[PDB]
Amino acid sequence: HHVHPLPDSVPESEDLFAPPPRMQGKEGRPKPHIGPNYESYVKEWAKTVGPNSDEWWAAKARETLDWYDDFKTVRAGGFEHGDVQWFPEGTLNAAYNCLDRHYYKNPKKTAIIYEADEPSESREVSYEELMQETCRVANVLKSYGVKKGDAVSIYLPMTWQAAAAFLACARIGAIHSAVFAGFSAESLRDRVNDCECKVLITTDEGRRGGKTIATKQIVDAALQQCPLVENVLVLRRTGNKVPMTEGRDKWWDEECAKMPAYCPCERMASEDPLFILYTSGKPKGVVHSTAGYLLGTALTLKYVFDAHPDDRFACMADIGWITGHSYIIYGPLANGITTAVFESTPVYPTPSRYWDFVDKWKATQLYTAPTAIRLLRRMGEDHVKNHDLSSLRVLGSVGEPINPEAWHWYNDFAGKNQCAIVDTYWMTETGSISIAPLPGAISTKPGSATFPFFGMDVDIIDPQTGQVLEGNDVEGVLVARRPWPSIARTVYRDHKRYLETYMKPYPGYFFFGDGAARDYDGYMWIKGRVDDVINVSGHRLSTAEVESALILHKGVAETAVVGCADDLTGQAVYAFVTMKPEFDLKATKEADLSKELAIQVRKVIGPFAAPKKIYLVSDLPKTRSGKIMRRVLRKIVAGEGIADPQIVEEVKQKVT
Amino acid sequence: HHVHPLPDSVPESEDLFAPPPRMQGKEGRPKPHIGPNYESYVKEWAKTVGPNSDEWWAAKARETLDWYDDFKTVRAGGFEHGDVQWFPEGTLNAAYNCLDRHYYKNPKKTAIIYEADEPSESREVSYEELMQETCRVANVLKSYGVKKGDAVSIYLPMTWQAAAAFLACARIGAIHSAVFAGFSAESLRDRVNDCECKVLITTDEGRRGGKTIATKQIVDAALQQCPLVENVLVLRRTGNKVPMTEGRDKWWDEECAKMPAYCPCERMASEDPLFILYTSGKPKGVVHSTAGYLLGTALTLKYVFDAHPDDRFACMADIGWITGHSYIIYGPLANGITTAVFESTPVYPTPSRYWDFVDKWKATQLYTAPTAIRLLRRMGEDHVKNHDLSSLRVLGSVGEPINPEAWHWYNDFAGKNQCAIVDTYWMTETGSISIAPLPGAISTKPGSATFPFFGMDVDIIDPQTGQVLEGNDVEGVLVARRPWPSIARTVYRDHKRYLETYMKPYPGYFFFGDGAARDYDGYMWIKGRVDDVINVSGHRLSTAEVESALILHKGVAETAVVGCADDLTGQAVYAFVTMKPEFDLKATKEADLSKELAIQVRKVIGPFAAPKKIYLVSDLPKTRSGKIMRRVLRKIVAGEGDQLGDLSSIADPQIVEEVKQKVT
Amino acid sequence: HHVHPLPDSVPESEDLFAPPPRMQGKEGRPKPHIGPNYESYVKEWAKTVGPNSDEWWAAKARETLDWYDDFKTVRAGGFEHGDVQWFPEGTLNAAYNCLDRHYYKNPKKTAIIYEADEPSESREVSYEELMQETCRVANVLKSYGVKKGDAVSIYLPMTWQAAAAFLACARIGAIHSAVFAGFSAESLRDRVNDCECKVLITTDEGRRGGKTIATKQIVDAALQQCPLVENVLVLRRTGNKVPMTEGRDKWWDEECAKMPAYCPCERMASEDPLFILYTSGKPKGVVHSTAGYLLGTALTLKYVFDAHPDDRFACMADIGWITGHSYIIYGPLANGITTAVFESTPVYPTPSRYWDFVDKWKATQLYTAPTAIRLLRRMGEDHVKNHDLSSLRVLGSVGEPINPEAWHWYNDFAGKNQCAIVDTYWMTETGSISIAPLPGAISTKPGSATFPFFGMDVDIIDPQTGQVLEGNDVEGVLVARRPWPSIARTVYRDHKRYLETYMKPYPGYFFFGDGAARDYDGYMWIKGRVDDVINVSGHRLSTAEVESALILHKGVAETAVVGCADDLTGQAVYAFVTMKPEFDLKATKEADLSKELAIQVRKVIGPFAAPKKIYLVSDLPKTRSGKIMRRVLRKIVAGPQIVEEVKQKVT
Ligand SMILES: Nc1ncnc2c1ncn2[C@@H]1O[C@H](COP(=O)(O)OC2CC2)[C@@H](O)[C@H]1O
Ligand SMILES: Nc1ncnc2c1ncn2[C@@H]1O[C@H](COP(=O)(O)OC2CC2)[C@@H](O)[C@H]1O
Repeated sequence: HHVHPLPDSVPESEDLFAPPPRMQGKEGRPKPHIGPNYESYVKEWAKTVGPNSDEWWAAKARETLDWYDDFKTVRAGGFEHGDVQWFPEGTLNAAYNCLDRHYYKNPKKTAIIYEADEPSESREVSYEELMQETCRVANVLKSYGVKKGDAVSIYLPMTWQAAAAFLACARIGAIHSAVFAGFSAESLRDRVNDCECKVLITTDEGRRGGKTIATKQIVDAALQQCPLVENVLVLRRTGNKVPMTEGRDKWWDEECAKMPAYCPCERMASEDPLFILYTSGKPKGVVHSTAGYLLGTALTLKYVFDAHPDDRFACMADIGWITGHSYIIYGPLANGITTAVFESTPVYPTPSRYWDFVDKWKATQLYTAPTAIRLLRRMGEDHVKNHDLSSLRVLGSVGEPINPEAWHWYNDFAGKNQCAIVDTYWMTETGSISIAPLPGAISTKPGSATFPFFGMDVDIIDPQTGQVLEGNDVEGVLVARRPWPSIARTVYRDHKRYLETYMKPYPGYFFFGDGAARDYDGYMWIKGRVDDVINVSGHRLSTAEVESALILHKGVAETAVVGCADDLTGQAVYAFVTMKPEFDLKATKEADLSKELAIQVRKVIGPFAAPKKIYLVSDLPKTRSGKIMRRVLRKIVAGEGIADPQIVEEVKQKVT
Repeated sequence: HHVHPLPDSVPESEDLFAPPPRMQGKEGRPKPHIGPNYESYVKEWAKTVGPNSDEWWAAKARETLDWYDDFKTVRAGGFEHGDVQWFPEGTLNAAYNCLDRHYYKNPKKTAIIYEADEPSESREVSYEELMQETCRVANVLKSYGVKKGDAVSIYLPMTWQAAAAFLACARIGAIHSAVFAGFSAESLRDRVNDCECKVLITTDEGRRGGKTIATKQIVDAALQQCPLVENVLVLRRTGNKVPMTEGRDKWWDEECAKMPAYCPCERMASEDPLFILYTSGKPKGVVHSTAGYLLGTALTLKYVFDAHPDDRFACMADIGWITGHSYIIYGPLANGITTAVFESTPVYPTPSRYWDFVDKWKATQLYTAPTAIRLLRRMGEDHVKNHDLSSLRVLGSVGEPINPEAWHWYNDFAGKNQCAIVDTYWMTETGSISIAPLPGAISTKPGSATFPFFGMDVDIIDPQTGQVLEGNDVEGVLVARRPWPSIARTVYRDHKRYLETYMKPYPGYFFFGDGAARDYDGYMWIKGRVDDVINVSGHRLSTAEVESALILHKGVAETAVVGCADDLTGQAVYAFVTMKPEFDLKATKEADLSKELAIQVRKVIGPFAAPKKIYLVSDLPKTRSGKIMRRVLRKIVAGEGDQLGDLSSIADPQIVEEVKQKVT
Repeated sequence: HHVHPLPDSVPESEDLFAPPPRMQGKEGRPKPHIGPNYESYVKEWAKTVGPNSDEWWAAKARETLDWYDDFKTVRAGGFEHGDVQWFPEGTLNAAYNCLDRHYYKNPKKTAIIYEADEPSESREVSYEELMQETCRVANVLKSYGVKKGDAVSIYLPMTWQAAAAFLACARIGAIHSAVFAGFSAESLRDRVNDCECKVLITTDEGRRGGKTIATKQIVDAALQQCPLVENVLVLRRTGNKVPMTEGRDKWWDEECAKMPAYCPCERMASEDPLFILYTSGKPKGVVHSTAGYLLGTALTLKYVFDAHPDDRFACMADIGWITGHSYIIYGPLANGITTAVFESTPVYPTPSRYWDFVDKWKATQLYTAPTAIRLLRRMGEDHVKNHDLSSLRVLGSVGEPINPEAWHWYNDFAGKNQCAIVDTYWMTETGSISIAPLPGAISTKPGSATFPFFGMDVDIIDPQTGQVLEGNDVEGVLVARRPWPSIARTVYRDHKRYLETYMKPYPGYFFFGDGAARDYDGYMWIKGRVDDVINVSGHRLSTAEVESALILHKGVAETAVVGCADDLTGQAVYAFVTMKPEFDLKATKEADLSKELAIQVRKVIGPFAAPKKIYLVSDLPKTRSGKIMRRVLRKIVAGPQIVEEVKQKVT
């Protein structure tokens, strides 16, 4: 076979992990909605794609959501000009489907488990409390003149009120634009100005990992260049002395005390914009409609994680990420279950924090990024070994390919080999999970996204010819043939960039921008960004298979390989390797470590995949979501031309 | 028994007035919807409360109102945090339920009987005319940029166009804030600024009691401190020269002439705010939603007054009062009947005006306040005795406890002992009538509100312990157990004050602020405000029983007793008595009359209730709705005159100076 | 008989044209919705009028349109106070019924045949393309802050994007106010200021008949006196170097490139205003609601022209005219057929342009004005004789009474005596066609509108007594007894003028302002405006019969007769006659020609109708819609370059 699984230390015959007993309906656990085998997944999946799927999507839309006005058409439009339409005639409100309809049925059921930065301050927020807080904020926004269609910037840390600020905007038909708390004043400025918002919601200070986020300090600097912002709502999170501008700035609690605890729901057309979300050139504000996005997040959350009514979904991401949008707030609350708002880091107070949380609340699912798993892997298994963690049934990975080493560490310790691992592939532009194994039906492989989700008709294209590589054992670029409900509708006031980025390069398709491969079993392998691909002497090297090989060597915590122009091979491979903090870098020779890694790569991939130069760095350039910034490293090693900015100075200094 | 009826001259066994013949389906009168006995009221009432009442309330809302979008949930929310919800998902429009759907069935039926200040200028306003006037005003407001959710101030006298200005706001989804015509410039300013309205509706002048109300003069003075008001629509009521500011002020007739006579109805969510109404500390803007309030006003009117399609309802109150909101405009027009807009006073041209009106239009119900009833008692029965008044079937009282003396004068002369008397207890914050006898089912008692209305689950609480006084013959503070559709939703931009006033003092309940008593027959007695109670040597005195005792003495027209701290008795009783203007002044010594009143109180209540000092004054401090301002007298008779409020919009503000001068 | 047909050279017994074979269901043509005789038209019409007609109107509204929310009441209000209501409770969107529901059914079906000024640049615009363009413009408007109820001025030539600009406004609930491209800056200014619009849509330049319309040049002059206009969207139609005002003016293509190709449809109540249209004293902004107007245009287009799904409707009018509003955009697109946007004149490149167009696209109906018919009649029959034109089934005339001479030229050459001729009478204030023959059921007469459309119960009133002239063979002023769905709802911010013009003069009726006559056959004859009537010695002379008489004399191309105060006859007749440019007036003495025309009128009408003085002019004062401006001539004999010529001759 030509397409090979990501390098792993386990033999392939022992590397097929079928759904465990917890995902089989045993141990008193809920039977999965999809099961018990791969055919059972395809039987349902094939109903959701092709030109005969309209009846299926219409039925699901009416089952999943509560509509004020029914729709007549199911789908319309296409990629060509960016006129995607789903359920155009229907009306609904997101805050109603995420709050009201569950409050009316069981008001005391916990909507949010608020895990505070300090574990002792954690508490449960019922649907009643969240609904009342949401309605108060909505009335405050109306009193500020916020109208349906106006943009509202949210600059909030991971306190539970962030969901109230999200859903308050959705309740009145406003368009919220959430920005990671802790972004620089310049980054926040650009996103406030691009959405042309007149109202901004923030805190006095944020608390993550025992560190203070000077939110109001940053907002003041940014708004010195944001003339359109007239009202700033400041949530009193810490109570520390922070500057306040009289007239413009008002306290969250004081404003909400003047407002009623109920607010009517604005009846939104399906294609009314629900939110703007800028991704970390110019800031790209991905715009999502209402009904399609909500339906997508609801069904993926229900099917990709096998959600059941009493479950407690624990997504540890930040709401500044689409993962937080879709699988902390909208997805979980749409289905009417409990969701987790994690305010701290995975290592505060100690690297046992994740597992202290899981056993404290009896979390039934855990959702996080590969970068977090690698962080916990390099801290020691003592922090996980002595935990129960039996409430869990599904563990999810999102943001990047998951190295088989991290995959196993996730599977072995967090799941105790009794949880299904769902490597969920998707994008901010996809709205909901696009490719992931259904935990109760699909047998997994370390690092494989497996098979596409409902409504996702994906294929592999030759990047040069542009034609479909039919069959298995093929490698190329991933594309989608048909629109899906939760697909992004535009880029805010830059629809030209929306079409040129995803619709022009391969006409007739959606262009994810990812290299993909379909091995001989039909499993989809998403091996990294197309821009990250390295072509050594006519050999397409993907960063996932190379980095997966490097982590197989003892002591390695994280790696990142980029491409640079080479005299002989056209393009050569350069590697950045982060060793575990408890490595004896003095005992193992630096040059010897490079040779050991080089031979390691040669053994599992091929002679061509060996790095030509290796760089030792304390950490890698990373976004706030956890993605490795390979483009940044690539330009640095080329001479032409976000979590910890100090890594940039270290990388360029080590370049010489 | 411990709980005793309000002082009356009739024994209790001869003081129970069963439903009269007119309310029995006889004398060619419509058979009541509820009857014939008390059991028939309980059988239906029990469907409206308890955990099985959604089935009843859902049916009534859908049968009573026309909805643009149906609702899914019946009720939700509660008192605790002030998130009351009724029919959340439904959409509707008030102006549609009060105008359009009746215009479509019989456009020529009289919607408003306009009783002008001068009787000769009275005329009938059909539903067609009222709808066209409303749609024109709505289009004028739309042309001013008024959007759904915007506030509009109404400063209009009791001319028939006032209903058009109300329903025009409701038609476009705006929130009208009506202020009594004649309020001082300072009082109007504060209410115009508090609702943050940008448009003001007013007249050039108002006409009541043959005197000119310089409305536009007052509006001009107030608007120098109301910067948010950009457009003022002036109704030409008298036509006298009044200042007009070009651009800001434009004439009603001219503006409406540029607009079509139909306007689309904004589809309002059930919980969208319908109106703000400031009640006479800081101005308290009581906010009401749409569907709950509309349903409440409609059902109370249909059941408390036994409304039938052809009836002609005559509420003489002013639209600046919640009684006018609910039982002049919204209540009556929703039910599709005729309602009265009375522009004059009860004594202009003469104290026979009320009864001339009833016999001219053949009014079938009359609704007014005790202050007006006592006033007519004090003018002479020659002005009422020689009237027919046989069209009437139900007489209503609202605003304060009804004195057994006034109740009888109401029953004897206005009704000729052939009308059922409905003592309707409620508040601006309740939206619709809370406690009242159903005329065709309940036998009344002088001064008793009798039994609570549908959807009202009320109880008696000990004000200290906070526990329910179960059973009969109990006395305490009135509370409600469950929300009711028409309950106020908030105080405009002061939801904290809303919760602290009605929801915090007795958590889990609504606190009316009224002392109440449930006698041994189950009848409820609302004996006055809790703030007005006087505790003489640990004995709780309610202002109703004391003033009812005083009114039992011949010659008494009106009284008002307040409390003052006493060294020995803790609190002592002080009385303010307004005797008829033609009493034996100078002939009967002031000191001689004071002793007679004190002994009368000692004879019917007890020695502790005897006033220690009595003050004779020409009138009492009163609001424009007719409530006696006992807080003013209490603070004045306690040396707190410097700490009084904005007593400028009082019915007669000069009476305040008389009380403080009469300090000794 | 007292009521006589308009002067024609054909005998009356040879002047009744029954539905031709193409309109009878033969030759592979669709069965007409109404047929085959007059009784079939009356049988259906009686359901649409009277106090039991709600059942019919409810069914049509629900079958014809797609509603977001259903209605309960059918009709309400009346003429008295101007509170007409139709389907008050229902919601819908015009852009949805004209674009979305057809895009969802067949996106590639051609919505607009765009006939460019140069024939070689013509192309088909599919429903998909038109919908995408509309949604982009709608999103551009929303980004400008345009809200439901805001007015938007449209100053666009006859390029296909004009429909996109119309429907974009309708999509978001805005009220579009279209103004003829080429109107002076003063006329544009007055109409822009009266609607208080915040946004204006125009082109850099327009092209009609090979000439440049400096649209943006005119806009600049007008906006120097239009304070409320903040944003101007300029469509690059020609691309010529034109001034642009930074900030205020932005390009259509550039703005639309920033927007998605879909936009949600605003859910409009039936009586929400759809558009303002000023008619060419002070400018009169006629306002139309949504559901009534849309339903009216749909049914008249379906029945007056016997529209069928695959038909290709060719209305050559301009969208600045109500004919363009109702029977270029709304009518056809609502019914989901193909419509024509004709950008040129009927004589560019040659007077065969109309007929070259018909055979190129195989148009199934043609709709135009008498002013266009008369122009081509005087250009030579060689340009029409040698064309196929067999795709046509119905030819329509609109704007003014159709002279029997032009009527025959229409039927003889353009129709080849195989098309039904529909003389459609209505006004901007009626919304849709009021009186017209149903082509598959009614036998026509040259110059007669025949019978009123469904829902139109019209009558004749004696202009003096004010009483109804019941029966046939009656002549007077035309009025309507009951409101009809598409009736105009008001005049923008002048409901007083609206009531005084149409509702006050004859209370209880709608006053069209036209002299009318109902002959012994029940046929209705619209003989001209009441203001144009001439009372010679107590004889009511209508301009149609007098001008029809003048056109019966050979060499006459167009005429216009006005009234004059006379000492003896009370009112005297003055005639303005336009002879063909290739007439040798130098050979024929002026006085000789006048006597021949004067006697001609004496022969066909009577001695009293003879003009007292006849004036020879190259052309007549005309609007852009084609109506003859008789008021101009009337005051001229008392105390666009044609005005200078007319005043000099009478001296
Ligand atoms: N399961 C996965 N396997 C391999 N690669 C993955 C996977 N999930 C994400 N990615 C990478 O992250 C981008 C998305 O990031 P984004 O923040 O836009 O959306 C985030 C996902 C919510 C993908 O385009 C790709 O490059
Ligand atoms: N039948 C009654 N018996 C005894 N007291 C009554 C009665 N009606 C009103 N009140 C007093 O008036 C306040 C409300 O006045 P408001 O103007 O807000 O509402 C007015 C009533 C529409 C009550 O709280 C109470 O103190």
